[PDB]
Amino acid sequence: NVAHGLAWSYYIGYLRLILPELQARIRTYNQHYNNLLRGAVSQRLYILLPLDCGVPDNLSMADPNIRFLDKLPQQTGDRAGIKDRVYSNSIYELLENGQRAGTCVLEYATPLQTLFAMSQYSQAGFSREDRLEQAKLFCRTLEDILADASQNNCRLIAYQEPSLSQEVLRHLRQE
Amino acid sequence: NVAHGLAWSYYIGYLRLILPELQARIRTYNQHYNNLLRGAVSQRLYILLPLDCGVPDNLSMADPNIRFLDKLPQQTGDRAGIKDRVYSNSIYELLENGQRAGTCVLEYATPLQTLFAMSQYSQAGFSREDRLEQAKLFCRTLEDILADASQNNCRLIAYQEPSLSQEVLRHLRQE
Ligand SMILES: Nc1ncnc2c1ncn2[C@@H]1O[C@@H]2COP(=O)(O)O[C@@H]3[C@H](F)[C@@H](COP(=O)(O)O[C@H]2[C@H]1F)C[C@H]3n1cnc2c(=O)[nH]cnc21
Repeated sequence: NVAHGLAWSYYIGYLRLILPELQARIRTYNQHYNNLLRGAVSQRLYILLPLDCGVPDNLSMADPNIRFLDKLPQQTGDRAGIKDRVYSNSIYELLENGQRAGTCVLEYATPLQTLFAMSQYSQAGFSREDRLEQAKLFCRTLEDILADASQNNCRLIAYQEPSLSQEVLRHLRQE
Repeated sequence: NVAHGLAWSYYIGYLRLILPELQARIRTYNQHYNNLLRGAVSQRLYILLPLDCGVPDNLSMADPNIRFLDKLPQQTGDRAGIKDRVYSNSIYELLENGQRAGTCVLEYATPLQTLFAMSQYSQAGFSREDRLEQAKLFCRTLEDILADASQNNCRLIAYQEPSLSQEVLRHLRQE
């Protein structure tokens, strides 16, 4: 349904174009930019997928143990008539007991914001109960696309709320 | 169907966020940046909608009478966890008889590229004959959204090929 189009839009528009050349940007930050004494940013992009489609624009305000650190070197590309459309990513540190536990490239999945707004607009004909299924369908289709296509550059983090920093840390430790 | 989700994604993700503050950027270029002797960039964003979903990334190569001139001051905003996600636009001149006939902010509609790629991917389950209807449906839904919501900042340019520069000029002269 709606999520299926959004999922393919996510892969074709964003993931297919920045994942193949994301590792080099992380290398460039770690070697040439990252502080000489602060470890290394992980090699994988971690994507948050709140199934309730609550996607705040500020990750740091969504968890005090998460806070912005730096940005990777931005990726530019001529896209659909725009000269040097800029694809940017933000590096975040994760705090356990007040000490930096992990640093990675972390962001939410924007199409989930699109689903949430459509449920809020009268003309979209989208319901709140419809949204929760589309949120799940969006992740499934995204998983199917990434299964058979770059690889090992993207880890999906889905969660439903009855610590987000502990949730993300939990994924970093597994690899 | 698929286009309906893409159309609302286009409005919620891009148009709702740059159209309200596009006029000021055009003012800033025209006054502080644009060459003292080259006229004024038009106040409206013109969006190309090729119904065949052929969207080249280089506008200039799609018509020799169209060629890149400059970029507007980029718009930045914290979006879905990304700090200072950059929304950029490119200014183009239109050539009639080899003399500059018009200058405006021109770009293609990216979701049409997404539709085209889905028709090319086996897992998307999207057909070429399906695409042509979805391309038309995408424009209709986009027209419906813009009808009852900013306003007079965006002109849609749809066309089917049996001069793109003459086609765009035709729209500038009407206002
Ligand atoms: N700056 C801009 N210039 C020109 N057009 C733009 C811009 N911004 C948005 N649009 C248009 O608006 C819709 C909705 O996009 P939204 O933001 O909802 O998310 C999009 C979609 F899910 C899909 C892109 O597919 P596309 O067909 O391009 O659709 C877009 C496009 F038509 C992936 C995702 N995505 C794209 N880029 C980034 C990024 O840098 N970070 C994080 N996610 C990103």
